[PDB]
Amino acid sequence: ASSTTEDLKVSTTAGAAAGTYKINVTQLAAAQSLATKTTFATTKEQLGDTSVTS
Amino acid sequence: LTANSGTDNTMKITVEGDTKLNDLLAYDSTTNTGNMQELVKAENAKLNVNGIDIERQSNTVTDAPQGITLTLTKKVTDATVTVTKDDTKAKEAIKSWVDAYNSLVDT
Amino acid sequence: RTIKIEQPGRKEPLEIKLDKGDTSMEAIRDAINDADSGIAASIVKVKENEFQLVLTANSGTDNTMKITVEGDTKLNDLLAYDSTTNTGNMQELVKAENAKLNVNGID
Amino acid sequence: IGITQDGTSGKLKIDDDKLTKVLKDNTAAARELLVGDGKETGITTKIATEVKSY
Repeated sequence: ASSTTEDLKVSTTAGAAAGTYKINVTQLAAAQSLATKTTFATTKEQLGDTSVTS
Repeated sequence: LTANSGTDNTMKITVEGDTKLNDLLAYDSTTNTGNMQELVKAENAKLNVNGIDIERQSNTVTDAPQGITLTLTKKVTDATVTVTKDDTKAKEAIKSWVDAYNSLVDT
Repeated sequence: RTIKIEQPGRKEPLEIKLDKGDTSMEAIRDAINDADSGIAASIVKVKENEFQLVLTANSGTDNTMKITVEGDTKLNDLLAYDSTTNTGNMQELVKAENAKLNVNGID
Repeated sequence: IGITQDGTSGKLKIDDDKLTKVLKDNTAAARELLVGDGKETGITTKIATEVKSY
């Protein structure tokens, strides 16, 4: 089946039953993000040294 | 540096030994304070179902629903979804099945 | 399993004759589907690691749901519920409510 | 269901409206009719077994 609303969509797989249900979302889903402080003036220089084998 | 999303999957990255990367990668996400800047702080999904509020982090869930997948792009309000049984696919499958017999009899 | 569900709307009460060895949850859904029962199981998502049950064929004071169990080790206590009291072990999305409209200047 | 063989031959003179009205009446009869248990009972199981024998 399909939902009346267009902003959020649902996809039904086999094995599910039929029935109406009303949903509420208070806060939109948020994805955690981690940033690294790699502020170098010139990144063209080799980040790792050639001495390290790995 | 984003491997995935979710507070359940806490990511701890270190360096055993490096010329420059050793000091670069030393940081703990649990303390939320460290050398590296944060673009998006730790935030969790929030919803209200069964008359009960849930702040749990996970965005996509398919275990509890047991046969529905929800894709969200924008915030929604009290969206009502009515599920209706479809039987035309069984109809076409039966029609192909009867056609197989008709072809067999013709042969 | 002995479950008797009655409403004033339908003269014939609903009763199931689930046989031994077919007590699984999916077996219960299959039996419900085979019986063509008015009671339907709608998809209600709370969160992961939670199992839930719904039993709502209709709504309204005209169609009141009287659910009884003749005898069961566990289901007799689980199925005890009164809609009139509005307080019980049976959780709800919204309180007892029906459709509401206005036509001919009358609600 | 409404699966009817031809009067003089084996062609299934299927009644489209009858089959449609029956399947909108109930699909459970179709589920329990030919599928059966699904493990061993059923037309498909015996046909496949006999073809593997052949």
